[PDB]
Amino acid sequence: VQRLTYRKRHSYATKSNQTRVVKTPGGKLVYQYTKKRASGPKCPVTGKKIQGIPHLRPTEYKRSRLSRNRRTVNRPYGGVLSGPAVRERIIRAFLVEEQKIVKKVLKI
Amino acid sequence: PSHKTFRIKQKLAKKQRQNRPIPYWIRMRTDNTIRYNAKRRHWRRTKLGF
Amino acid sequence: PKQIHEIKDFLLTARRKDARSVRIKRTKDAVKFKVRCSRYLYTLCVFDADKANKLKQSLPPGLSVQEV
Amino acid sequence: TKGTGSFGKRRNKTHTLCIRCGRRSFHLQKSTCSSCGYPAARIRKYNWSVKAIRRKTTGTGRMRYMRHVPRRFKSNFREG
Amino acid sequence: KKIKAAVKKMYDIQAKKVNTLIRPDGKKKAYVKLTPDYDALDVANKIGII
Amino acid sequence: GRVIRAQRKGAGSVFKSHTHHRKGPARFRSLDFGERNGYLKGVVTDVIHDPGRGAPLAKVTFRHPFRYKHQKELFVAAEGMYTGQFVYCGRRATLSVGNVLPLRSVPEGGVICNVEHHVGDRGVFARASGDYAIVISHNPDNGTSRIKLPSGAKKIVPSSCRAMIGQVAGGGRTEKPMLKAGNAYHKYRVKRNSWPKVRGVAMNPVEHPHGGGNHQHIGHASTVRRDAPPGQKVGLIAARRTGRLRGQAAA
RNA sequence: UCCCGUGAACCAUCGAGUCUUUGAACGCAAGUUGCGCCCGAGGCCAUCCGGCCGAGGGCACGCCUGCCUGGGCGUCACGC
RNA sequence: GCAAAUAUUCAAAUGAGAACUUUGAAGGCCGAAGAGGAGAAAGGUUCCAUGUGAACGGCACUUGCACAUGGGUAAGCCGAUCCUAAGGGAAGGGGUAACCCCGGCAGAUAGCGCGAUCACGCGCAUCCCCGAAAGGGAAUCGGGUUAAGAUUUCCCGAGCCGGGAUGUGGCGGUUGACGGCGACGUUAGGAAGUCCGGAGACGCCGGCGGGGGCCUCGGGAAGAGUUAUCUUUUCUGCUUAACGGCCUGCCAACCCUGGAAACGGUUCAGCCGGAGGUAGGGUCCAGUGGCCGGAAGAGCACACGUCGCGCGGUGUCCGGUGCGCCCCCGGCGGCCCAUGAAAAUCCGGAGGACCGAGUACCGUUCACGCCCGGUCGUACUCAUAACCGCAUCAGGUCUCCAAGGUGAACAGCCUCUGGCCAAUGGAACAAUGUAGGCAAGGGAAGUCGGCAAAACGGAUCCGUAACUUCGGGAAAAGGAUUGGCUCUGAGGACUGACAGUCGACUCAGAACUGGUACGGACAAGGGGAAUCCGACUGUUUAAUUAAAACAAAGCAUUGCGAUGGUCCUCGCGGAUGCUGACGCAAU
RNA sequence: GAAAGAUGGUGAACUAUGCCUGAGCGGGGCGAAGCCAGAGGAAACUCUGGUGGAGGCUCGAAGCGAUACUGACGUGCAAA
RNA sequence: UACAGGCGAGAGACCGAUAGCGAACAAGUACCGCGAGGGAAAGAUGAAAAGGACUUUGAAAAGAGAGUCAAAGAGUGCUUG
Ligand SMILES: [Mg+2]
Ligand SMILES: [Mg+2]
Ligand SMILES: [Mg+2]
Ligand SMILES: [Mg+2]
Ligand SMILES: [Mg+2]
Ligand SMILES: [Mg+2]
Ligand SMILES: [Mg+2]
Ligand SMILES: [Mg+2]
Ligand SMILES: [Mg+2]
Ligand SMILES: [Mg+2]
Ligand SMILES: [Mg+2]
Ligand SMILES: [Mg+2]
Ligand SMILES: [Mg+2]
Ligand SMILES: [Mg+2]
Ligand SMILES: [Mg+2]
Ligand SMILES: [Mg+2]
Ligand SMILES: [Mg+2]
Ligand SMILES: [Mg+2]
Ligand SMILES: [Mg+2]
Ligand SMILES: [Mg+2]
Ligand SMILES: [Mg+2]
Ligand SMILES: [Mg+2]
Ligand SMILES: [Mg+2]
Ligand SMILES: [Mg+2]
Ligand SMILES: [Mg+2]
Ligand SMILES: [Mg+2]
Ligand SMILES: [Mg+2]
Ligand SMILES: [Mg+2]
Ligand SMILES: [Mg+2]
Ligand SMILES: [Mg+2]
Ligand SMILES: [Mg+2]
Ligand SMILES: [Mg+2]
Ligand SMILES: [Mg+2]
Ligand SMILES: [Mg+2]
Ligand SMILES: [Mg+2]
Ligand SMILES: [Mg+2]
Ligand SMILES: [Mg+2]
Ligand SMILES: [Mg+2]
Ligand SMILES: [Mg+2]
Ligand SMILES: [Mg+2]
Ligand SMILES: [Mg+2]
Ligand SMILES: [Mg+2]
Ligand SMILES: [Mg+2]
Ligand SMILES: [Mg+2]
Ligand SMILES: [Mg+2]
Ligand SMILES: [Mg+2]
Ligand SMILES: [Mg+2]
Ligand SMILES: [Mg+2]
Ligand SMILES: [Mg+2]
Ligand SMILES: [Mg+2]
Ligand SMILES: [Mg+2]
Ligand SMILES: [Mg+2]
Ligand SMILES: [Mg+2]
Ligand SMILES: [Mg+2]
Ligand SMILES: [Mg+2]
Ligand SMILES: [Mg+2]
Ligand SMILES: [Mg+2]
Ligand SMILES: [Mg+2]
Ligand SMILES: [Mg+2]
Ligand SMILES: [Mg+2]
Ligand SMILES: [Mg+2]
Ligand SMILES: [Mg+2]
Ligand SMILES: [Mg+2]
Ligand SMILES: [Mg+2]
Ligand SMILES: [Mg+2]
Ligand SMILES: [Mg+2]
Ligand SMILES: [Mg+2]
Ligand SMILES: [Mg+2]
Repeated sequence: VQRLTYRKRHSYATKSNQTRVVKTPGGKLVYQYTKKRASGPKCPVTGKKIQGIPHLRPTEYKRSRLSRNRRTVNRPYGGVLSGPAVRERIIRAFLVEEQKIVKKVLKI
Repeated sequence: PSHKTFRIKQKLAKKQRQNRPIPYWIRMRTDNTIRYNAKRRHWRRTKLGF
Repeated sequence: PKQIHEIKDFLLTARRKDARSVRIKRTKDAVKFKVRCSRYLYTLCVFDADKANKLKQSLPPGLSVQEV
Repeated sequence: TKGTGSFGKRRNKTHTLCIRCGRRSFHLQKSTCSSCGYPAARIRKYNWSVKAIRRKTTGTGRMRYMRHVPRRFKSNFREG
Repeated sequence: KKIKAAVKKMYDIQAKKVNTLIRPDGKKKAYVKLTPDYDALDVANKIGII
Repeated sequence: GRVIRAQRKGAGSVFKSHTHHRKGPARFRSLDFGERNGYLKGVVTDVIHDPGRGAPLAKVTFRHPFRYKHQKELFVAAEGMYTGQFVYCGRRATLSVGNVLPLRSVPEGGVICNVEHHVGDRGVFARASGDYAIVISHNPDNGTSRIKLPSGAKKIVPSSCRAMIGQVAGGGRTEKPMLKAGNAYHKYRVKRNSWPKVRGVAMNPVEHPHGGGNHQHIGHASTVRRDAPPGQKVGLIAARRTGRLRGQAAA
């Protein structure tokens, strides 16, 4: 059944010391080390996930390592604000500006 | 330990070069009084303290 | 670790600088043409031996061909 | 308990080697040598231990440079 | 780096790769791999090791 | 004898405040031309729990007066404040809960919190949960006002001292029994090392004036004078009276 | 080869030299041969008549004399 | 005196000499929360080969963790190194007879940073260094190789990261690309000061679901074991890494149409809906999921045949199952007078100053191609002999992996992989011991005292008093049952009130049966009536005291509104205080 | 030949307490809020059966400790 | 005028290896303690190594003969003993 062993000299079971059991061509079972999970990007306005972007460990998003279509969403404020938050900001920007005149209409 | 510093590795190396019996010809020199190495060390009997 | 799908572009990529070799692994049911480039090892799997022989000849003389 | 059970728990070094004097007297947390007083510029020595003084005064090492001053004083420090 | 340079000035050869270790007794040892142009055995003969 | 527990606290060592998880100081924003002569509009963004404190904290985001950047302040939340609220600070601000106005702008009887004492000290009074002050009177020939503090005392403070309208949120907290040594333990873990407490009568004479004896008792009056040396001033310091409070003295 | 001479020597003596890493210890540190910056003889190509690897060598603090650069209606003169 | 940790025996080899070395056979043990395989600390050569007179290995030794002579630790990818935590040091200044002591006290604070150079401009805000081989974090996998190094440092193959350059091709100019109603998609798709957001980045508990590894069932081919009798039988193995594409798209989240009561959708639990449900159709997300490439050329197992890291051949399958175990993940729920790091680093956006061609120049986060990757550690033990305890000491010392049976069970007991039989031997079996049993009749008479021992003990059904803070007491007390064998019924899935096929598990019931045995070893409460103290949980005199002592919730008193109270300091100054009466301080 | 007294230094590798950052703790018993269904009721609400999984609750594995034998040992395996 | 340090001398009614400095010697050494610190023991063959070839017993260490020496019974911790 072949008990396993760590392959680094880090010997404690912290979150950084994550292992996966794999069966190699040599008939062996070994540990392999894995990433620790990251939450993905979030919209501050509603807290919800940002769509269209993978959930990776922050250096894994570097320009040299991930293609630009996986890093961006094609809308204003894209990948920073979700779609509904953009729609709300547009209407509020428009309406409040339209309210600025109708208060200035009162200046008589 | 396996993790050591270069400075500790350097001193441990010198301690090894000093655990050797004296050359036989030293015993033949004129007006000689050295009988044996009076400073030999064994890892299980005397610790280096460093 | 990067498979080619067509004889057309495989010829173009076996016709490159730093294409070091071409390996020919005759297998069951198929033949594999692997070209050793700088960054990647490209592979075609050919299914007609007639198209297999046709591919071999177009491999440009000089490009080290191994038969195993 | 104290004694044999408690002596089994020596695993952490209070002192290590000192760069200035070479003795295992550098207190890591306090970051000062208990023997020579490093990193204090002046050297730690007391008159209430004359024996500790004579273990480390001039002449107990090489005197790489001051060995030759007596010879240079005779001949009134001639420069060729 | 300097090991690579010095092996080209002396012995007029090329090192593909140099691996080093500081031996347990204090000296450094360098494993020099020759680029596949030169022949290590012929280099060994021209100085005398084998 | 030896240095007693009350004397050991002034050295700091293990008696310092436990503030690793705290969220920063809670106060007004530095008083400026905007707040002296008009009003500055802020939006509340979060209501957050501050470890070691019963009052919740409100993150208010203002827009900077003369720099192109935000200014992110942190208030002691008044009961009623909510995220998305626009709070207003200044001299011409309306009398609404959560607004910060100077006391010259507050009618007598108003309830106020986080009141300054010197103009610009950014809040010293009525800051614990469910606490408030009341404006009693104005004196316009001095620029000063009289307020009642939570303790009942009546302090004269300038008419420019700022305060937040309402009361500090989180009130009623101390009415709940704790029931457990464990609950007291978690309360003080995030405040300071003052719990539990060993009674001095249960100590030895070497470490406390009350210590020792074949029965646990004090043996001397427990009221000590105001001018007693440190290490001697333990018990009821400079007490004017003792015993159960009845009648007028309970008032 | 050092023996009727530039000439032996674990010789004496001292003027010419060398003097690793440190240490008051000085680029920042130090249970680290860890982490910067600057100059630069020498060599290579040209993405300039510049850039690339350089042998070596600098860069601590306080202070004095001089100097250079600069600040303030502190005191002025002269203007605008 | 050499007595804990179950245990040795037979042949042969070797040798001067064998109970103690070596090989083979047998008998046993650890029994995987191990006497197995690997590390952190600590040690420092104990590692490996060859040899060896003495000493040493509390008997012995041909032997060794001893002695002597040699050999052995290989990295752009593992670490350190970088960042900050609690905290430490610190320049000007303050104190000091001086050694020294003070870091927010605010000083042209150290460093200036960025665009520029062909010079100037802008901005300067809470600011330097150190501090983690378990926190945060650029990048690697599989197969081989030694007497001793490597699982990933060496060899073979295949990749990746960072920096530096530079070229070919491509892409855009409606100056700075297209498609989709949309969620969003396409591996290209201007941007300066300035500003903004996200990841990094976080507690404990509960259950539910998913993936990987393992275990478990049946079938097929290969080899072996048993074979007087049986047994289509029992055993062993039947493999596929990073990395690159394509598919798939969990549970959530999200989009579009539409308009819900006779309310519906839904979980183990919740919960959801005119602030838009059900429905219908899409997007995105995770993956340790599937296919191909890597890659069968590797590895393994067989069977052959040949002198010398030869060579040749056969194969490397098929379903199924889960309140199973390990790791990880998703998404809900609960708890808090407790709300459970920071920074480095990386990504995204707002704005748009300034910029170019179409004999062609301005570009470009695309593809391919070119170069380079420094320093130090790396052997070995990690403990009933390599660490500490004066020792090769029954002590102490932080972790990771974890098979079968019985069973609720990482209990105890037996077994496989792997590891051992190392604890000086021989003879005999007195007293007295020590450790472990059993004892007729009686049953605490013993004794200060039921000390010690015995009795009880699992599970299913039934039944359970006083008293009570109504939550308990309670497993109160008191009863009955329990093996094996042969049956019977119930409880399901999928596929096309049915038919077919499949299916691992639980519970009820009956007859038969035995020398009345059956939780058959193991494991595993004795119970009741009361008095005193302490409410409870918690803690305590390390090595004679575990308590009725301490603490505690609850109750009460005292001081203090900051120019304050309590306290520390030689002084400067500091703690409470990132605080302010629902607070701090003293009882 | 003291018990002491003083001056100046060295220790938190054991232990005490605070703070930071990590790791760990089977299988069972009891069954609180919330929630569903049925039944009773003018109402207020009650009753019955499930569901759910609270708690400085409970038997207990590892870990952590140390009551009793006032067992062994007491020139010990061991200064516990 | 002072002068337990430094260097360079010269002396003595001093000590004679348990004495004299702690140290006549690889002595502030070995060794101990986390540390500040603590801190030993240990001189003499012979005039000259001439330090015992060779034979024999023994696995060896060694023994018995022998050899050197004025002497080994002065035989490498060896004057006396
Ligand atoms: Mg884990
Ligand atoms: Mg995208
Ligand atoms: Mg030891
Ligand atoms: Mg003690
Ligand atoms: Mg410890
Ligand atoms: Mg310490
Ligand atoms: Mg290296
Ligand atoms: Mg406390
Ligand atoms: Mg109290
Ligand atoms: Mg108390
Ligand atoms: Mg007491
Ligand atoms: Mg007193
Ligand atoms: Mg008393
Ligand atoms: Mg008493
Ligand atoms: Mg009295
Ligand atoms: Mg005897
Ligand atoms: Mg005995
Ligand atoms: Mg485990
Ligand atoms: Mg060995
Ligand atoms: Mg022996
Ligand atoms: Mg650092
Ligand atoms: Mg680290
Ligand atoms: Mg780490
Ligand atoms: Mg390689
Ligand atoms: Mg396009
Ligand atoms: Mg964040
Ligand atoms: Mg963390
Ligand atoms: Mg839907
Ligand atoms: Mg995958
Ligand atoms: Mg594949
Ligand atoms: Mg676990
Ligand atoms: Mg939750
Ligand atoms: Mg290694
Ligand atoms: Mg290793
Ligand atoms: Mg082990
Ligand atoms: Mg010791
Ligand atoms: Mg079972
Ligand atoms: Mg078990
Ligand atoms: Mg009887
Ligand atoms: Mg009795
Ligand atoms: Mg009696
Ligand atoms: Mg009697
Ligand atoms: Mg009696
Ligand atoms: Mg008993
Ligand atoms: Mg009872
Ligand atoms: Mg049944
Ligand atoms: Mg009690
Ligand atoms: Mg005791
Ligand atoms: Mg006791
Ligand atoms: Mg008490
Ligand atoms: Mg104060
Ligand atoms: Mg005396
Ligand atoms: Mg006195
Ligand atoms: Mg400690
Ligand atoms: Mg410690
Ligand atoms: Mg901790
Ligand atoms: Mg409990
Ligand atoms: Mg319990
Ligand atoms: Mg006990
Ligand atoms: Mg015990
Ligand atoms: Mg006893
Ligand atoms: Mg005895
Ligand atoms: Mg002497
Ligand atoms: Mg002496
Ligand atoms: Mg004689
Ligand atoms: Mg004699
Ligand atoms: Mg004589
Ligand atoms: Mg004699």
